[PDB]
Amino acid sequence: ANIVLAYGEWPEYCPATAVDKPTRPDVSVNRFYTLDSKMWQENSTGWYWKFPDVLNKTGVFGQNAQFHYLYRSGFCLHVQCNASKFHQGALLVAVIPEFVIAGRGSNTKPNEAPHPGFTTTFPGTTGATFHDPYVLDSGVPLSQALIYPHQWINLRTNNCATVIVPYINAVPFDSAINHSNFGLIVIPVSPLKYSSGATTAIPITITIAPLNSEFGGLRQ
Amino acid sequence: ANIVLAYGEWPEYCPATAVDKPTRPDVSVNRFYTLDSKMWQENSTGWYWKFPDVLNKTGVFGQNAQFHYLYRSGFCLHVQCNASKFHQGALLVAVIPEFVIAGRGSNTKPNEAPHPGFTTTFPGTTGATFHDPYVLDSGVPLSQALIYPHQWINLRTNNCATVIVPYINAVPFDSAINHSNFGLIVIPVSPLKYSSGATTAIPITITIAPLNSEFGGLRQ
Amino acid sequence: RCVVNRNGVLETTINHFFSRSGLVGVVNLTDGGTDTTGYATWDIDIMGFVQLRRKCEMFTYMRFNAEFTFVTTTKNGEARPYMLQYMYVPPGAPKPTGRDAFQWQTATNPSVFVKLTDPPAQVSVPFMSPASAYQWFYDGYPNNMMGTFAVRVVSREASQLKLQTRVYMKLKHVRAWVPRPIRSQPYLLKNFPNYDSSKITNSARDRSSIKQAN
Amino acid sequence: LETTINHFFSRSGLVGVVNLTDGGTDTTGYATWDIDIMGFVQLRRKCEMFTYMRFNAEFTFVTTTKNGEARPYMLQYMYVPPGAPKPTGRDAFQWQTATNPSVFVKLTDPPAQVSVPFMSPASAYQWFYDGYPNNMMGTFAVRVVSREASQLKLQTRVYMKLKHVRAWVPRPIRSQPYLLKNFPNYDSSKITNSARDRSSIKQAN
Amino acid sequence: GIPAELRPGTNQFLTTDDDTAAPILPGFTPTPTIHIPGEVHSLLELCRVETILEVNNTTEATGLTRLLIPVSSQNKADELCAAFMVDPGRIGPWQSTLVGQICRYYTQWSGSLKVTFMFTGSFMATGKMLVAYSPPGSAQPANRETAMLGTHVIWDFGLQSSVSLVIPWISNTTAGVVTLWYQTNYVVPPETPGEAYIIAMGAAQDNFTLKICKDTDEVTQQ
Amino acid sequence: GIPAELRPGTNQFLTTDDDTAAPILPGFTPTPTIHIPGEVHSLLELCRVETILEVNNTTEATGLTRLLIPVSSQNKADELCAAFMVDPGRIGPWQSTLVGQICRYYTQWSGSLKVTFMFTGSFMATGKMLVAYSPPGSAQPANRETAMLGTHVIWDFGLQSSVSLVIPWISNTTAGVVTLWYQTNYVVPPETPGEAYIIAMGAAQDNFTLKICKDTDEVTQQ
Amino acid sequence: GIPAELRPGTNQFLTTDDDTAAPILPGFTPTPTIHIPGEVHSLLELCR
Amino acid sequence: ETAMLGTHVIWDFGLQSSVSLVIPWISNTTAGVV
Repeated sequence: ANIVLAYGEWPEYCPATAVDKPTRPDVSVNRFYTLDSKMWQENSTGWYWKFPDVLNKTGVFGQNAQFHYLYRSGFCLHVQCNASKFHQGALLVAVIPEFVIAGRGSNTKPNEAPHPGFTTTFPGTTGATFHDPYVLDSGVPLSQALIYPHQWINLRTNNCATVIVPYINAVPFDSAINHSNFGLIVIPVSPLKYSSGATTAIPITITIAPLNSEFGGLRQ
Repeated sequence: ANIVLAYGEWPEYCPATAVDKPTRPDVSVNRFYTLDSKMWQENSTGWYWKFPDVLNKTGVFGQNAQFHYLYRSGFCLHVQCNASKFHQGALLVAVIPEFVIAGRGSNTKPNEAPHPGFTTTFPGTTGATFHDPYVLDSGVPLSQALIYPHQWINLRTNNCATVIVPYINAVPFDSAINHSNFGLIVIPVSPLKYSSGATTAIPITITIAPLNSEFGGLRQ
Repeated sequence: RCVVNRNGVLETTINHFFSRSGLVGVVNLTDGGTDTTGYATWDIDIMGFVQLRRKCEMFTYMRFNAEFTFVTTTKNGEARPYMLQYMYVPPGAPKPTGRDAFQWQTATNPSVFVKLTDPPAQVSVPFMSPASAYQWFYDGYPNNMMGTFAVRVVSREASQLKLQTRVYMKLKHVRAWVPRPIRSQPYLLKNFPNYDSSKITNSARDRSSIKQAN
Repeated sequence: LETTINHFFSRSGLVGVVNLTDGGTDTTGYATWDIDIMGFVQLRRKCEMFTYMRFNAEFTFVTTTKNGEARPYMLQYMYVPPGAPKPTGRDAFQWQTATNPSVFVKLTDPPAQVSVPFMSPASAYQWFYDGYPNNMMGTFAVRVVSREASQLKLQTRVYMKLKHVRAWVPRPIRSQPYLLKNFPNYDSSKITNSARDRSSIKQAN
Repeated sequence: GIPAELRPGTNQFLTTDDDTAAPILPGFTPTPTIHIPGEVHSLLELCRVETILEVNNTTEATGLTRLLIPVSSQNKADELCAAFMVDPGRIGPWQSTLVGQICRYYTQWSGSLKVTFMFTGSFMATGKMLVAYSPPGSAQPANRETAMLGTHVIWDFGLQSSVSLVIPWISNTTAGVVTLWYQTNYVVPPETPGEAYIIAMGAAQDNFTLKICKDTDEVTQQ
Repeated sequence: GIPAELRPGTNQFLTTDDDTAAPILPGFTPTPTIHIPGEVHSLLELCRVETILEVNNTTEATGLTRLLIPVSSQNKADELCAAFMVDPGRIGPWQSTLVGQICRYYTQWSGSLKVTFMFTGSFMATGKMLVAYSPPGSAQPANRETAMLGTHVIWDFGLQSSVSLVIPWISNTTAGVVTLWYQTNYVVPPETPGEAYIIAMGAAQDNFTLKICKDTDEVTQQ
Repeated sequence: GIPAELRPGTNQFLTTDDDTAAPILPGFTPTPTIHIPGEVHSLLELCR
Repeated sequence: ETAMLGTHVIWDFGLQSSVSLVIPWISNTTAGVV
């Protein structure tokens, strides 16, 4: 297996000037949180996830990230896409720091222009599909989206990908609720094809390991 | 025999940052290409040759210089002029880097003024005769044309001349078709004289040796 | 020609990529009578023009000092020797509300007193962010980043000219982090990367066939 | 010391004259000037003596008015590198372009002075190019910085000085007069002799 | 009280001058830096990244399908799959890539390139392709035996799944053509689609260097 | 904050000032130099080259035949073949040479010269010539025995084929006359033309030095 | 007589400039200091 | 100019008076033209 390390750095702890030492669970949060499978089809567009609000409703990590105030962690992403040997296609999986969803419209007035809702900017544990995957729903072309840490999931070579991504932020601590740090994007660059009689949809499974988590400022 | 070395330097190879190493034939191009003899008479004016398009139609050097893209070579010129001991006259043989043929006319408008044709700028293997040898067909007097590497062929002292000329250019590689590098000029400063009953014309023979040739970028 | 030699490796650094004195803002002053405008403020934002915005949306984090050069002309062009006050308002300090208000006499707002006949004004502003680097792409939910910039004509009574100042910005000591692709769709707003769903411009102009060399 | 090539070329000489008008209805406004040292026939005869040359340049800008008086107006000089587009209007977007280095100087100031380095893709300049293939050094524009339009006509003189000059492959000095700017065309009829006539060969005239 | 003189160049504001200025806030210390991963130092680190070329930039094409080279089995043999140029700073397939967008800010570039192909198709489908570089000065080759005499790689689908073609040298001052031919045929077993795609990517090398900075022209508004 | 004063000479633009200027492009590195053969360092290397003098500059002469001294056999004996001055910066035979064109840019010159003759004629034709330098202050000699008392070389055609006459010293501040006399006769065998030519060339020496630069006046237009 | 040039920023009066000025009274020595107890050096001593 | 590309000697009358041309290899099994 090939492991792509995001920007050549491993997630490590904070070396801050807070006397209240940030806690380290190490036990109930360093487990493989497995999201639901996405049903990739012929007319699919892609999917994106916002990470520090993907796991805010799930178990010990969600409870210890909602009831704290300061947050810092790295991630180990692992994406399986298990298809048969008669299907064909390609996926592009890539992480993007500060992935801002743009609004689609043709209005230039400030409070008249459209803006994405809460279920579009912060999808949750179920993700969200692209409307225009050619511009990443941000006005930025995906042809040069290989500048990010990325892998190709080609259905004739392998079926898995893995991305170890550290904490990328200007401040070493941040609220895990009011700020999504980075997003995951899977895009079917080459569409899915299959002869008649095969499975008409391929599942995509994602598991996440919160490496090196740190929480601060416990409150009700 | 007296050998004049052009500007005191020998033709040597290139010490460029191209990974595709330029080829070196060394076998079928380092041979004495002998041009046709020129029939020098009483009312003659002179002759000039453009070298990297003199040998573009002749044999291995022409084939390997037309179907390549980058070119660099020195030259060994050798000019015989064999006359009897009763003829008299003098020739001036000289090489000129970047010998630009001017146009003869009295027009000052840009696209109305005359310009030399393709058979005047690039004569080929048969050379071309001067129209006004006093100004070298360039508006520059030939009385001070001794600033170039040159010899005198005086018909009472010797009958031969030789010029070893290196590669003179601002870029170490150049197209051998779209740019003539330097020209050879022979001029009868003193005219030919002979008593009645002698040979009314003297032949002039030129042989060329392409020393230290380098070719690059082979294409169809 | 045929460039066989290798080029230079100094014009591709980020510091050279950003450091150059470029025009960043244009401020119009009027100094009228009945309509007591008098002053003209200008908030500092390097995303003003669409030429440096495309170069600074190439990177996620940036850190730089700034040099500001103030070139003030009149309407026709002649420069009469009038005194001018430029004033830098730090982030958090209130903006001046009048031509003769008390925000101009405030000692903690650094001012520059320079005439029209003088060489143009030139100041340097350091890194003034509470974080470790600037960031234009903020993904989340939460005003001002660098400071406000005002200017007035120092006089007891009111002058009868209208000025026109050009704020030329140069960057220095720039550092960048986390590169990101270059935006191909045109702009619609100033603070938002909104493109148009209809009429998506292709990032490569069309040709006739796939088997040609157009 | 006065016979070296560096001394032979380095001296502040006049190389170009640019006329500005800054009119009304006819919105000319600006006045560009391409950089070519072959403009006058006095440095062209000195630079056609050599085949290859390599030098830095110093440009000095002396702007006067029609009558001669210097009123304190702001002026923008702009250097356009080879490849960058020329400005098309008095208030076009080529003036606000950040990569075109400008000089802001007044009429009452000392004259402007800039330095331009060796900006050729080859190793040296060459005026005599024997073969088949536009621009060499860069374009040079100038306008009057103002919101509205002024009512003066200027007249700038671009004085060029050379520095750090090196030469290669000398060639003879041209005796025939010039006919064009970019071509060494002489006249077939009326060939001027390079030595003025005397009476006899056996005298000392 | 030293004597001094003022020379020409006095009181002028040069754009590209490297001159200090008086700071507005003296003694103000900024926020100390931390270790933010992913620091860039020069633009040559942004040119060396592989980037999908838009080789299918012709018309009647949707948004994403402009990034794919179509391959099928009803295409006879010894045919021409595709062809495209190798000139970053120019309108074409190299306009959607990153090295093309970077080399438009600068007016001169030099060095070698690298064009990497990747076959998006089924596992059971094999077949050969002839990728062929033709250096500048030559037109597009008309036959496959003319292309196999230039620079070529015979890349099959069975063993290799991603071929890479190095472009030896390109300057800024026709520029050379990369053709992609149909060596044998697209053979396919039953219960498998006989229609696949090829993603073409491209980047610079360590030889790639740029000179003379200038503004771009992708922006229309001001 | 050092105190300073501005002295006269402030804000003036001197032409021949050796003063630096702010560069337009900072950090721009130019193209590196290569070894181009034939580099010149001073103009004394262009003065030391032999150059055909135009000694036949009289009228009724065509373009090229102005560079030749005519010699014939129907010229009696002890006659005067030719005569010319030895003053580079002046109208005459030294105007077509290179040292004359170079010494016109400068207003003072000094040092020795060298005038080299070359006989373009048949191999079988011999005869002597009397080349004679007469220093400044003297007029052109009238007889050959008056010339053989000054500076002279008796140059024959049989043994020597190219004589050289050194000019000891000429300043800028009549200037001295080089005469060429008919010592014996132009003897010639049958079946051989009794009409030949002499090419005269001239150059400077290591003693030649120039001072006070100035513009030339060969150009009429501006 | 050294050559010099005047750059932008000339003849401006910056507020927060750390620049010396010519003293009005030269050679005037002030009254020597004594030990007055209760000297403050920074405002962090007034916050605690 | 087609002949000067094959094997050739430019033999003048002044210096040389007897040139010699070596024939590299001929077998028994058109045969080459001088």
